[PDB]
Amino acid sequence: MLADQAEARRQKVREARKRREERIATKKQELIALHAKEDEIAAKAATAGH
Amino acid sequence: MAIGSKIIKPGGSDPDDFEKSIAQALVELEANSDLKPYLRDLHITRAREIEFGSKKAVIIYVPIPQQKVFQKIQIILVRELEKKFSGKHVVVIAERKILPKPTRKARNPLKQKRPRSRTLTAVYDAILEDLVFPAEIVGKRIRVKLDGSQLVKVHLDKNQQTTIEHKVDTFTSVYKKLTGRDVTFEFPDNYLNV
Amino acid sequence: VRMNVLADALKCINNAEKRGKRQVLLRPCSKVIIKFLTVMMKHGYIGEFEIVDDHRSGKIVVNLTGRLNKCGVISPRFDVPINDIEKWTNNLLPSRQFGYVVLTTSGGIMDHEEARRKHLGGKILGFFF
Amino acid sequence: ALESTNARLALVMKSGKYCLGYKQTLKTLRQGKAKLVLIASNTPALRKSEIEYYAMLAKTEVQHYSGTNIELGTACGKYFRVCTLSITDPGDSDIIRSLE
Amino acid sequence: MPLAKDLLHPLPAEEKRKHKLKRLVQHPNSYFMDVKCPGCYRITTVFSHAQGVVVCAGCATILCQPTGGRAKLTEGCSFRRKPQ
Amino acid sequence: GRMHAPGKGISQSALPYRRTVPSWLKLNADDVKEQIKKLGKKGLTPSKIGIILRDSHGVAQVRFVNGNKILRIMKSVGLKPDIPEDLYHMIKKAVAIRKHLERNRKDKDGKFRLILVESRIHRLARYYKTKSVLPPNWKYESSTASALVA
Amino acid sequence: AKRTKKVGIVGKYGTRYGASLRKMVKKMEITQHSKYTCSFCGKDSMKRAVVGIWSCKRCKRTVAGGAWVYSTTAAASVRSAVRRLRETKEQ
Amino acid sequence: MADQNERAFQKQFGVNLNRKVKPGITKKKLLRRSRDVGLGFKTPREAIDGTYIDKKCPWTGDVRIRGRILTGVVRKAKMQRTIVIRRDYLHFVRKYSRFEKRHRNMSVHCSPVFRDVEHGDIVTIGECRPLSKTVRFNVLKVSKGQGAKKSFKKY
RNA sequence: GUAUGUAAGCGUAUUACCGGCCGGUACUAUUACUUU
Repeated sequence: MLADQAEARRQKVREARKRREERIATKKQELIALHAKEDEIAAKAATAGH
Repeated sequence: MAIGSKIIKPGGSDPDDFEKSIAQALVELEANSDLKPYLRDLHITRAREIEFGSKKAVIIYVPIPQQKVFQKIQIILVRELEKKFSGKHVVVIAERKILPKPTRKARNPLKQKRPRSRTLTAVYDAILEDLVFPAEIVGKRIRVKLDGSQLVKVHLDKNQQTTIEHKVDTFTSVYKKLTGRDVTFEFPDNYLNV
Repeated sequence: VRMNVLADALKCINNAEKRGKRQVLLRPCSKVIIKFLTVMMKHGYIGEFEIVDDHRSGKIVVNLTGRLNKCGVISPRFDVPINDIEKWTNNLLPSRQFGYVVLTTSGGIMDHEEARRKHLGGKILGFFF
Repeated sequence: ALESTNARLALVMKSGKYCLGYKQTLKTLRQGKAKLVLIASNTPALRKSEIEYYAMLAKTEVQHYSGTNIELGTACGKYFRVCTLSITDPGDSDIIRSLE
Repeated sequence: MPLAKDLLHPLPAEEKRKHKLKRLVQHPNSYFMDVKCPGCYRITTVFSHAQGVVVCAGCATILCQPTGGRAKLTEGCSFRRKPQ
Repeated sequence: GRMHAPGKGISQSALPYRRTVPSWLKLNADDVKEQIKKLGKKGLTPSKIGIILRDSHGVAQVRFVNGNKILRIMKSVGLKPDIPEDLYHMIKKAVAIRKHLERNRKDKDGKFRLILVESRIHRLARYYKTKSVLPPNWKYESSTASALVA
Repeated sequence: AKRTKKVGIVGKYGTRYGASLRKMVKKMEITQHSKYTCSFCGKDSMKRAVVGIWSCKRCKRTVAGGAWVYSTTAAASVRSAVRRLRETKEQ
Repeated sequence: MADQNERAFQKQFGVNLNRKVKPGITKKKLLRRSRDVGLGFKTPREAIDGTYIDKKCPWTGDVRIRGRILTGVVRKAKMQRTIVIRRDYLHFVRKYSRFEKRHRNMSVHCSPVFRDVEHGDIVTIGECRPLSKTVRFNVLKVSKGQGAKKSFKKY
């Protein structure tokens, strides 16, 4: 019982670590992708031309 | 989008002028877009200026997970800052807070009553470590004077010391006001393997 | 191994000055040694000391004027209840005028002269004349 | 000389897969699961030669043990007197193609 | 002299003569190299006191065989005595 | 020291001063971390990982590239062996030489040295019980030891 | 209990037949009744049936041996010696 | 423990719970008043919740724990409602100009309010009304009982 | 002109009130030692 309840907290805290890391990982991909997108779309087409 | 002020400058102080100006400088660098993705996460909590007897050194304060990322680029960031912000030697420390083994009236360290790390001198050694980025102090030899004064010889490597060797003199002041103990610089001039 | 590190360094200093040699390599240099050595500086007994940062335990190079007859280290660090300060100074110091007995006191590693001014006794580290 | 197999058998136990003992070893010999068959020096005369012949027809390689049953079994780390082994899938081994 | 210092600035030639542990700040004589076996474009940074019987990337060719001070780098191998 | 013998002879690791370097090293902390997992799954002990990776790669020091030493990395991913590797090896040698003595009894030098190999295990294990990395009242006995190695 | 430190098995003979004789008995009565490793089954199931005959309980391979000991000291030397002369005559 | 099942019915002097005639009820089911150990010494809350009779307990008993406050280490937890502590200290003998490390081993009453009392616990003991020959003390605080790692339960 | 030893500042344990820096209150790692 003690080991099962001490699994219950740390496994959900490991889920919580994954939740923090998912939010950080999505906002890493998302913030760079949209920000990069605003700068880039007209300029990338021009570079290919050159 | 418009990363100016009130974005990269806080978490410390919502003003001032020095902080805001160097914030504008960073944004200029970001425009180059190879620079952009790496640089943007790097937040400045505060900036202070001090003077070594003519010219002022701009010390930067770093939140510390940012520090590892800051370190890799660092020399390119510093060089570009030096030309834009000229006459300033730009130096990086990361803001570490200074904790006590029992100060006072039968009294406490508490908050988190202190692993090895959470104290004084780990910070101090990090202060030498961040100010000198590419050389690294091969020996550090600390003089005590006859008229009860303590003075540190800090011995710089020689490799890529070229960016910090003019800044040797200013490092003395950067140390003196913030950390304190008076520092002098020694090399070994040439790479003599044992 | 080296149970008291203090004595090993200060013996090295004695042996060095017995040649006349102005320099010594000290191993493996403690905080207690650093505080012992700063205490020396004040009275001019030794010239400048320098602690090199090996990532191991710190070595020291000593520069020596040669003003020092001999430096001894007290272990066990006998509890001085302020009025044994007088007894200990008489025995091992050559004169009542001169020569410092060194303590680990509450407020720091200090000489018995300094300890008397603060009125803080201690445990005895050492003797320097 | 030898050394040799005490080091080898520990690796097979850890990574791979085992069947010990006449009934399972014969089953693995029949089924073709048995890449290697190891026979004790002790095994009652009949069963040395059976297990060789199941192996000969199978074309599987027989390793003849330098030691006892207790020696076989201590090598596998099992407290039991092993008089035959089949090594059925050893995952780190150069041991698959070996003859003592 | 028997007053004969200057170990704070310890003279070049002597330090070289002594040993790897007998320096003021005891610094490794254990360097780095990059090894090129010419059938392979691949550089793997191997040590002269090797610590590995070093297989290159796929090819189990050899590279070096240890002898208890400096590992003998074997035959037709070229190396740069530098951290790349 | 050398507590078993009179031997003064110290030969130990000279660590290069530069705590962050090497600068030439293209490879990420993730890259080195990944290889530590793979080799550890292959059954390599942290010592064997630490030497192999230096030569094959460049991994100058595992500690310098990724802030965590091999054993720490392995533990976080759960590859940690039940008894720390240094005990495992000592325990392997004690079993091996005990098995030798059952075969070749009357090796008076071997039995004497058999005591030294058990004596060091008990002392080294005593420290680990203090760390609580070994469950308190963990004991080295010969019966169990034989099984333990294999 | 380690009931008797000194006598072990020779406590059957208790007080009778003088201590020095009883020490000799202790070694021999240990070696007999003892389970030996059968070379032909690898199991330690060999026990003394009668004076010179040791039967392995399992495989039923019954081996001729020394009266108190499976292998008498003479025998080991004997068997190695003949074996070595065998090698030189053949090639 | 035991359901206070001894040959006698265990009752505290002066508390009989009065069902019949006196103004009704707000829950708790118990007329148990409990202590403030007060040399700033905080009560364990099991005193207030304690079914346990213990007349030799300051929490459930008519006893003062009177006098000398000493801190020591439990050497033996073996006894039902008492423990042994060894205290080890330096006594400086001027003559030998060094000490002797010297011990006093003293039995001290553990009220069964105090739970997970195990050797080696640091325990604050007070001299008590002298309770049964070698037991001349009672525990005022178990300052350890402890497990600086164990307070928050390991996975 | 020094000297800084003494005093006050500034950098996660001198923080927070009430009454006019003071003095309480709220206060806080165990010891051995040592101080009064």
